Amino acid sequence: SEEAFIYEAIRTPRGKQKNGSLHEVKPLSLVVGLIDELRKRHPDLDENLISDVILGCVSPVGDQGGDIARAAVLASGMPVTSGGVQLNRFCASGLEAVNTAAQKVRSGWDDLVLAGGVESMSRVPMGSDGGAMGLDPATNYDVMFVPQSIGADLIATIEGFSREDVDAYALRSQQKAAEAWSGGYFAKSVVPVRDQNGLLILDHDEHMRPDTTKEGLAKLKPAFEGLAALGGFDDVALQKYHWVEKINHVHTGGNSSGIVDGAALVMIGSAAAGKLQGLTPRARIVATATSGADPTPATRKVLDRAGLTVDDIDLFELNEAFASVVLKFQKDLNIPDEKLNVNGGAIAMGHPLGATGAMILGTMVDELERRNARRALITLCGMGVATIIERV
Amino acid sequence: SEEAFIYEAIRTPRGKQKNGSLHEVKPLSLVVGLIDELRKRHPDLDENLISDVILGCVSPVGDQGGDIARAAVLASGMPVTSGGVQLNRFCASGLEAVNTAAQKVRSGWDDLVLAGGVESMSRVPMGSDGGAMGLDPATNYDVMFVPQSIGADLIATIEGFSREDVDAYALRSQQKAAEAWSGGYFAKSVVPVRDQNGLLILDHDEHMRPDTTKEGLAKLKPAFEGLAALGGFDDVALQKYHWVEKINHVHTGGNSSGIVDGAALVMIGSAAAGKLQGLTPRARIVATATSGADPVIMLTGPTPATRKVLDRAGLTVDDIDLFELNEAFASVVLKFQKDLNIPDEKLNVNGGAIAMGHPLGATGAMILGTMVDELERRNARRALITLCIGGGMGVATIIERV
Amino acid sequence: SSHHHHHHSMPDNTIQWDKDADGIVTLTMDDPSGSTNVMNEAYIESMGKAVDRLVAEKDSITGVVVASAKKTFFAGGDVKTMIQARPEDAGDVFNTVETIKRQLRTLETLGKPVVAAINGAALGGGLEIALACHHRIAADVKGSQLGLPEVTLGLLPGGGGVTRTVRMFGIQNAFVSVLAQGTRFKPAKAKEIGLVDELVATVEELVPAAKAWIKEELKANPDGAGVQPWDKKGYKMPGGTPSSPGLAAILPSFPSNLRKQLKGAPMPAPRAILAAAVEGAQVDFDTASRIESRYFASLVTGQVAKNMMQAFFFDLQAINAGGSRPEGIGKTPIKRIGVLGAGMMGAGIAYVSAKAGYEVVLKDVSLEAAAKGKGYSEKLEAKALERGRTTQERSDALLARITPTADAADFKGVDFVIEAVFENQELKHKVFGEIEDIVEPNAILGSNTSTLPITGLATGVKRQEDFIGIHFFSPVDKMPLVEIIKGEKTSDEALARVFDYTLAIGKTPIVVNDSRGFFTSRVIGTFVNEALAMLGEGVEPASIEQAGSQAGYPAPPLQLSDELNLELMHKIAVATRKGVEDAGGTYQPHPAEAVVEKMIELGRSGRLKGAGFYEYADGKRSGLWPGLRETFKSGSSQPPLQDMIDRMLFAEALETQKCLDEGVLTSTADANIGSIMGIGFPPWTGGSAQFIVGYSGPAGTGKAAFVARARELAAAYGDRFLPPESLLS
Ligand SMILES: CC(C)(COP(=O)(O)OP(=O)(O)OC[C@H]1O[C@@H](n2cnc3c(N)ncnc32)[C@H](O)[C@@H]1OP(=O)(O)O)[C@@H](O)C(=O)NCCC(=O)NCCS
Ligand SMILES: CC(C)(COP(=O)(O)OP(=O)(O)OC[C@H]1O[C@@H](n2cnc3c(N)ncnc32)[C@H](O)[C@@H]1OP(=O)(O)O)[C@@H](O)C(=O)NCCC(=O)NCCS
Ligand SMILES: CC(C)(COP(=O)(O)OP(=O)(O)OC[C@H]1O[C@@H](n2cnc3c(N)ncnc32)[C@H](O)[C@@H]1OP(=O)(O)O)[C@@H](O)C(=O)NCCC(=O)NCCS
Repeated sequence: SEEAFIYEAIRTPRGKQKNGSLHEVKPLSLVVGLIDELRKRHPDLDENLISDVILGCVSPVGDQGGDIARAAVLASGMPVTSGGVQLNRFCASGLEAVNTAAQKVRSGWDDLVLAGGVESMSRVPMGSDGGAMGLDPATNYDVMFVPQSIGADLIATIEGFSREDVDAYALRSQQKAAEAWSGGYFAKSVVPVRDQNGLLILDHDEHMRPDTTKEGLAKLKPAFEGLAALGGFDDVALQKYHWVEKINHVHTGGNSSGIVDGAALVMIGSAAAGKLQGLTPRARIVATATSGADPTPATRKVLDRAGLTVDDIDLFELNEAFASVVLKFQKDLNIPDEKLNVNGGAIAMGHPLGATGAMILGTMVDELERRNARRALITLCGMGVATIIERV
Repeated sequence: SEEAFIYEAIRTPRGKQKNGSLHEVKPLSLVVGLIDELRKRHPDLDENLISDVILGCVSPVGDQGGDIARAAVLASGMPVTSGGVQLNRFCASGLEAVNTAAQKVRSGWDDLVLAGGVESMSRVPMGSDGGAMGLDPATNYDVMFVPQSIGADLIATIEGFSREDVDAYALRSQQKAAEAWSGGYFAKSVVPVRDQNGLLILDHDEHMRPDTTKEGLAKLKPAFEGLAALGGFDDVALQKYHWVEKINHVHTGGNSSGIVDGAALVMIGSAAAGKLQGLTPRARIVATATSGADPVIMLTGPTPATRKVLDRAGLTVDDIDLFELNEAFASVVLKFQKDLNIPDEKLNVNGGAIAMGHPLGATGAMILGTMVDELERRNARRALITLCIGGGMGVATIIERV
Repeated sequence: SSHHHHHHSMPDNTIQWDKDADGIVTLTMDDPSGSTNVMNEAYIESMGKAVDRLVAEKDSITGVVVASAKKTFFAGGDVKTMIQARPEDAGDVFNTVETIKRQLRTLETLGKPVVAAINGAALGGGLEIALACHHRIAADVKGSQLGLPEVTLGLLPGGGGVTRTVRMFGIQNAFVSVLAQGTRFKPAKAKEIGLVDELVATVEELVPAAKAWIKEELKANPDGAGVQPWDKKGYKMPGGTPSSPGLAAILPSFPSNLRKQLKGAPMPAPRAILAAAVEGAQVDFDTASRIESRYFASLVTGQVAKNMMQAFFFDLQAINAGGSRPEGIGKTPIKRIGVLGAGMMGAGIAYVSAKAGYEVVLKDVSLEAAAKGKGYSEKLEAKALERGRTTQERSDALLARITPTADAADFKGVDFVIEAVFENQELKHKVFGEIEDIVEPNAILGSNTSTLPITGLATGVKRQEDFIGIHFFSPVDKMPLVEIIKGEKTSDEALARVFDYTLAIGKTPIVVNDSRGFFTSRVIGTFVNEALAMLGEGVEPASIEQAGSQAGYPAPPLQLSDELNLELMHKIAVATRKGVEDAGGTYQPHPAEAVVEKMIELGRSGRLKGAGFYEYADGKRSGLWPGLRETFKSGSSQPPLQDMIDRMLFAEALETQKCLDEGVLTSTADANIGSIMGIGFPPWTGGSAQFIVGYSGPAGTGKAAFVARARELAAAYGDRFLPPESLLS
């Protein structure tokens, strides 16, 4: 029915895990900081029209428990009718929040919705929420639980990606990320984090290593062979993929996504909601999809749902969880290398689990305007979520 | 654009907290048992058409963490393409999952979706996930955090509901919940819980006390006076509501929602999806809404949301045949009834959480399926489902029988 | 609620009541229907009465002592009853263990100290009775054992063993040390890990030391008397609960490490034990105990438990009770043993014979080779010395019984010969001919041959009544089966002398009639041939090895096909072809034979040559041969994994049925134990004969389902999978 438009898409810088700048900042404060920035960019915005606040969070415990989206509404002083809901779809929680917000606007039963995510992995580590897929032996034994890292090493083994192939993409991400910061591409979207006094805490993605060299990446040791041996997940993965003899462990801390803290916010609304509040639409949600692969289909599904092909997309944005996953995605769909993660990715700047989806979405909204391009496709990785946006 | 239909709506029996039957059953098993029931009801269902599984869970920690919806997909043997997302909007998480699934179906970007919730409060007590609104002093001090318990007693104090009035509604819920069970109203919806051997674990709502009398309710102690003194939440509430001198603590364990374990599942899809899979639509989602009221009172949220969903569907109170509001506290239902002038024969006709229990994340989907069956049993047309939420939120849904 | 099995309107009593002047009750279990105490219906009723009596007289009782009048303390559950439990009997099985544990829980929460007087074996349910007590005293006597070995029978400790061991040691320790493998400890080792608290010299001190401990416990610790550590308010589980941050970090690796150890084999007992332990640690003791009952009921009603109870209880006891041994012969002690050949077989036979305590003469062609054979025993003892298994004085006497030599006259005074030379009928005639006169007149002449018939080998010795086949399996120090082949001129006296010798060295014997291939070598050939045939058909070598491991074999077939030399498999192929062509018939070559010659042509004939299906460097195996995929066009055939698994299991099961039809095997008990302990048939099947009557799949269960599945395999992979007429009707 109604068309969903993106009016704002901001995010915080990503602070590193060890000796990080955002470790002293509560994750609730990361969201309130972005809410106050939206107020500064639109001082005469009737927040009573904001009907929901959807935040993705993969470890909603401790500082991230108790519906952190509702805490953000009350702490920031938003109207008590603005709702607030937390959801969790693992790494795709950030994009699922935006997709859900867009779907709630199409239904007509919601008008103006805030969406995004938050993850303070230095304060609330991954796995702090527990679960059944790992802490219930009967379920773990049956579903054959395997960490994503071993699956990444397995993909590089099946598809034939060498240690130098994944390290080549890691160098590619660090360069394109540094070039994007030096060119000022992120100047208007990355909102520096400050304390209650106004003092600067962080204003850049401090996980980046822009001086990364190909020889330095070769010196790093495989980081996911002490878990595959002591945990025995290698043998578990090969019990299903019985035609593979040995798993080639090629992923290190330099070619994988980084543990960081961050948050993002996207303001999705209808056409009438923007005209009533004087907001200029920056992009338009074309279609969304959800699928899964063998334990790319979500990307193919959103393309058929929007009546498009791979050639019709100007910019592809896939989360750099692991280098082998991107090389696989590029090889399966034959993606032109000059269209894939043009401003770097999680390998260089980090991967805040609950917020990554809304971060890489707002990255394409800016890059579409900077290049004056039309369409962009954002996807995240055994589930999968894909979204297509179009410049307005 | 598209129209969302309810094809199935099942739930587990609610096992009580102390010496509960479901205390040994993991909350993941409760959801799988409901997924297996849908398979038995439709053995030729092409599960590849199911694009997402949305479950509500207020305390997603321990046995309920790590996206329990995705765990239910993998553990039950569903396709890996079937999605799986957990959400948390406090008490209305179960109804928010249903509303979200309906909106994903209307958008045309989803065709067949499972929705519901699960809460094993005996294994995962509420508050286990923590949160800044309670554990962080900076925001707790500013938002003036007060538990739902005190806000309920504050409602009765302002609205003038006596201890006998709230206990009168508690007696009404026990009587109507007993008649519904003895009348066979819950025969097809309540799916008994069994172990890996097929042995019976629970087939009825344990929390019910059908022999409840008004004399027994009057002997109960006010349950929320220990939080009022040791915590000081009485003084915090009266700082915002300064025209009230004293709070009349009228709510006990007999007129408040019970702490139970349970899960619910709802199958929602489009008309084309039901025709492809040979499914008969039972009801149609008319409209949904979200709003709320003051955070300190915390429980007056559903009234602005109920009005919002009536205006969105062009309906009024006279157009609705059945009203279903969660019985979190007796004063909340009595205020909702007085504000909108709800006829007593239309409100919570088959009991509520006071008698049967309130499994937080699943209660929204449980009472949604209760109205789908009662509209079909009475051959009525419309029903309005609403739940009060923590922090002062509210979610409402209007369904129409097909 | 009731301590009894029935509550509506007569077994014999097994417990003797005795209350002393101090108020200490002594419960003495003494089942008059047998020689051991077992959780039968009589025990449940007897213990039900005693527990009801302890409650009715609690004002005059100060302590309880649980003892036994048998040589063993308590032998565990009633296997003869559990094996008959159908899936529809899950309710009766659940209520039975719930009633058994309700009695122990009342004995445990009595408010009075309870001491266990362990006078011998406390296995399975027996240890669970002791674990319900507050203090355990064991008599350090010869033959005493303690443990929870129900995992070896496809079950789990369903009488509180899982719930209490986790409460005492934590999830990780209780599972690894006690539960997962069901190891049996001696009283010295039992006190070290914590299953036993105190030890005494003799059994007469048990009851006095029990009453002495009760008297001291009441005076020293009056408040905590009769209260287990987990029945206290400040109880903290060792290693933490699953909600603890430390344990929750390594907890996801527990099911994966179990799949790594089990190699994906369909064995549900370790999975159920691990699940019951973790799930139980999240709830209170009583709820945890009920979860333990539900997992126990799922295993007993299952088929895998019935297969293991058939093999490792009934079939194994029938063998240990002279089932295959002759009936009239007596005993003949052995003085000095003579081993011919110093290879891995001959050196292994010398070690196990010296480890038992016999004098061994190890003869080879040269003194250099005979010393290198004794060095096999030295490097096993040197490894056992640094690990702490044996002592220095006992290891020096072990090697002192092994006398390496090269002269044939050193066999003077040998009454038991075990030949282990090269597989050649003319050579075995030559080696036996040199010594048949030097040895004692009434001496056993054993031949460790693999395929050559014993009838033909006996023509090289004068007294053929004392000539017999004694087939060991490499490595001899680990493999516990000895296949005793009975020739046509082999007497019954020599059959018993080798039978008693096999029991003397600590191994399990089976009796097999003479036939080319016997039973082990013939059946194990069909298993390796199916894999080699799959390799020739184009199946990925990694999938073939996975199919073998997930089937339940201790070694994947291609890896096993290298330990066995491909030159030997080529010689057996010519022998079978010669026996049919020269008799006036057309030979049907197995498709695996073509793969054997292709590997020999390439110069890869196994680990002995240093190259085979795997690559070998410095003796250590590492990786499949990369040229193996290009040689056989691997990847062009991708059959289902279960089809590969079933092709290996059915090839052995059908061939085992043929050995029973032709009279090669006398009983199915020998077929099961022989397949499990000899050729490594998966224990979850209960043997290659039990696999037919206990088959389970998507089609069904039983012999009918085995036949239908065999025909499904025969329609797509060849008529060799057709069931014999002995299985049809
Ligand atoms: C980041 C991760 C790979 C582990 O990284 P780590 O090893 O702890 O990180 P470090 O930054 O310490 O990297 C290790 C080393 O490589 C170095 N290094 C990292 N990137 C480098 C680069 N580009 N150039 C040079 N050196 C580099 C580090 O400086 C460090 O050196 P050191 O060990 O001497 O200090 C892992 O935690 C992760 O994020 N995996 C994916 C998680 C995921 O996707 N979860 C799923 C959520 S649903
Ligand atoms: C799913 C996907 C990621 C798999 O990647 P892929 O490269 O196509 O994987 P394949 O299925 O070819 O399997 C890879 C290899 O494993 C082999 N293999 C798989 N199972 C095997 C088995 N049992 N034995 C031996 N080899 C096996 C294949 O033959 C292939 O070998 P090859 O690469 O040498 O030819 C990719 O195919 C994809 O994205 N497909 C789209 C799915 C789709 O249409 N979704 C619907 C959206 S609406
Ligand atoms: C459930 C709640 C009332 C606490 O109850 P409680 O104090 O534990 O009390 P119980 O339910 O165990 O009942 C206590 C007594 O009431 C009695 N009782 C309860 N209902 C009765 C009835 N109908 N007739 C007679 N006696 C009754 C019980 O028999 C018991 O007697 P006892 O104390 O002698 O054993 C309170 O925690 C609650 O309402 N929580 C829900 C919060 C909510 O609605 N939402 C939170 C969202 S964040």
